[PDB]
Amino acid sequence: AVFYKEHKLRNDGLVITTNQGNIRLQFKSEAAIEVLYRADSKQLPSFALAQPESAIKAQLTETENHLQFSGGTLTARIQKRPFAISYYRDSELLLAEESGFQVKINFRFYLSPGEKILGGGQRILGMDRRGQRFPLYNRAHYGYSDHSGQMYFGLPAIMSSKQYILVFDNSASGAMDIGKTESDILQLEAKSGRSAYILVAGNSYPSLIENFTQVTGRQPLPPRWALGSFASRFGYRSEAETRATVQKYKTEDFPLDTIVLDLYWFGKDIKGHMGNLDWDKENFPTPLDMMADFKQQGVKTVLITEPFVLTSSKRWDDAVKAKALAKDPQGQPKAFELYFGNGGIIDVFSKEGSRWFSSIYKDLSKQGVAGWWGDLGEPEMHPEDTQHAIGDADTVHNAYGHRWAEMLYQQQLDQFPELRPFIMMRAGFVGSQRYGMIPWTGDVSRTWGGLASQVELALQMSLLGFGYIHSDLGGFADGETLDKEMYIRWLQYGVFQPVYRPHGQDHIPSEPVFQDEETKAILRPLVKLRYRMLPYIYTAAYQNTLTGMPLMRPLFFSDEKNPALIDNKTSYFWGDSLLVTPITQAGVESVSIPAPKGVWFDFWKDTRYQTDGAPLTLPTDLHTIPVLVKAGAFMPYVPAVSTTEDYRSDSLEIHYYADASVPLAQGEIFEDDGKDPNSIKRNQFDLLTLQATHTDNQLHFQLARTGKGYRGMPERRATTLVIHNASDQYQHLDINGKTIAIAQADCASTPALACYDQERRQLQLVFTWGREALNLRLHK
Ligand SMILES: O=S1(=O)N[C@@H]2[C@H](O)[C@@H](O)[C@H](O)[C@@H](CO)[C@@H]2O1
Ligand SMILES: O=C([O-])C(=O)[O-]
Repeated sequence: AVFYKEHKLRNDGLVITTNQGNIRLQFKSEAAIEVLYRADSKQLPSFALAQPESAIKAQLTETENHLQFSGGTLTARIQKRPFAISYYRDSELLLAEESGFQVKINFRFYLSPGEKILGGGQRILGMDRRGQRFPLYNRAHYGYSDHSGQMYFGLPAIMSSKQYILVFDNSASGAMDIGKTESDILQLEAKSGRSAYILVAGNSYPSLIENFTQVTGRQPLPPRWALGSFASRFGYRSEAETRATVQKYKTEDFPLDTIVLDLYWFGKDIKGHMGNLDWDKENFPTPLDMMADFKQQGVKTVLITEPFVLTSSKRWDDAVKAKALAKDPQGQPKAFELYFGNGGIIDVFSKEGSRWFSSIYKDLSKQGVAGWWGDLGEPEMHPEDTQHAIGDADTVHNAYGHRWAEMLYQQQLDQFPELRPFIMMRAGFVGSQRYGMIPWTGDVSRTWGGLASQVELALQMSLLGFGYIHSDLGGFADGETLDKEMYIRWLQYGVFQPVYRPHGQDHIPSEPVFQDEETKAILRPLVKLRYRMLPYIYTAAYQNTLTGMPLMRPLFFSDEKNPALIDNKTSYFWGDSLLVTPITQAGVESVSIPAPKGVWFDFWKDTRYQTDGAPLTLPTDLHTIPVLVKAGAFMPYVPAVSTTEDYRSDSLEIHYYADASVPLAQGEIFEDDGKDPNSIKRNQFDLLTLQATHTDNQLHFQLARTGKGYRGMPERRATTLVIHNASDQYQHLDINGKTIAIAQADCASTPALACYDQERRQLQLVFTWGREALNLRLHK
């Protein structure tokens, strides 16, 4: 039984008093509101908000039974008696409190009938998590396959078919009930922590995600090398083995940007060395020479690190002396049993912990380490009586990884202000993307079910802020012999998801260079394709940094008024133009692709398909996976390089997918030096735009470049433009008003500037794209 008593306005923030206490309402933007219950009392700070202490001017109007607090898009309607807040985008009801807040911490809201609810971060439950209840407690799920209620990286957040996102801004051991217990109730619980939620509205899924990333954090553009080929396993045992792997990528002609060193870099055994955080010199005798030798070949070194310092490690005594470890209530260092041994957890919430850990990262980065892998940040084992500077284990648990990322991100920016940190981690919180967190889906089984779950996991994490969510390609856990077909399908899918990092337990090779001739002959041209496609992928990365638009988009983005599409987890968009359907079972001979209505081309074969709603049936082969290109797409390629350190766009090849059904189409290619963290803010980039205008008698391309450029930017790019499904009735090309004849023979066999291949329905234009505007006009 709860009721309104009065309200003030203080710094654009509404402070409401009920019978039970104070509620602080602050607009973080015009479409996002923070609702802090128990506002009177000392709580943990926000973790989800990029700017916790922000509140923009809202308007307040007062009636007899209700207040109205509006930002411009988002309206909080406060019913006085009984006390209940609901949320409106204009006059459309998004979300209404039931009993709202109670006591342990509890929040209760109504679900509308037919409302579909994405969220919870990593679960394998189905895209619509409505009818599910699960804990908010980051925890390992070793060897998962086709089902999980609880994994490495949960998020206390949901996305509704009503186009809101709700964040439970609380770090503690908790739970989410998505109308499981009570078919029309959503309930958020925690054992402790902050009594706060955040509602975000949008007019569309893309503007919802832009609004969400606006207030929770935009991922800084990663270094372009994060889009490259990683050599990884658990684990290279020696410097000799690591050098032999880099050498194997060279001799097998696979692209390689980065080699990842697992826990053998700091000890000879899995158990008992964790916390050493320094080279095992018996097995890595000349690590500085090793990293420098790799850097000469354009190869970066990434080292694993973990929160745990074992009592058996060389750094136990020094960590205890520095007060770097979390304490028991008696005030000693807390020691407990991990799989790896007996040890403590570095307290990243403490000054002493942060400074001690930071110092070690700084020392190893100076030796040549380019990037960082932070594993076990759930934290994997976190006994409930462990004490951090700001709270107990159960209170801070789901933010440990978040703060570890912040600490490491701030540290890397202070050491290398002109470089973009690479931080790969297993667990974080809402907003962790603002610290450049790159998550992976942990210890997936080497099974088809493990592969078949990855699109679901990726989309659930992408939708709520994590564009660079990826899997251990080929699978991680157990198996005794390679499942070749599964491995091949997994590394094909890998080309079309965020981070190309095969990784697995080393009794079976994870790296493609160690596979049989057939496997290499399939994957080598696809790993080259990934590099040739860097202008496509890096542009999707740029859009992610700008608007939070994830690199992987769900099928349901294609039709926002068809909620039945929300359940789809077998087909997704890789950037704007590619609809990818991974093969996630053995011997699949054909697939049914629920392609949105319109025109689509086979990415591999150029075949044109039209549909008015009916799915498309494509045959499958071992050498590819089904990929359709949207009519009106501009697909940009550069020549393949071994390493992004050698990346050049001196030579562009752009494939435009023409169809009269798309009278207007736009593309963009974002180019910068691939390394400057300030390139976007300081406009030190080359943004290429392409516009196609397709009428009955003409096809007109407008090309332009904006931005201030960057050092090494080519003034003039040799451009081959390949027009797919081109009309056979084009006679004449104008380039900037100068008329050129279109050749109709020997296109592949002359230095033709415009040539039509009648057999392939491809019109090839070869020209110079310099700094000035270029118009290409084809006419019948
Ligand atoms: O519990 S594990 O076996 N799984 C953890 C990570 O998830 C793996 O990626 C990594 O290779 C392992 C070795 O450092 C870690 O130990
Ligand atoms: O697309 C066209 O305009 C054609 O086919 O001639």
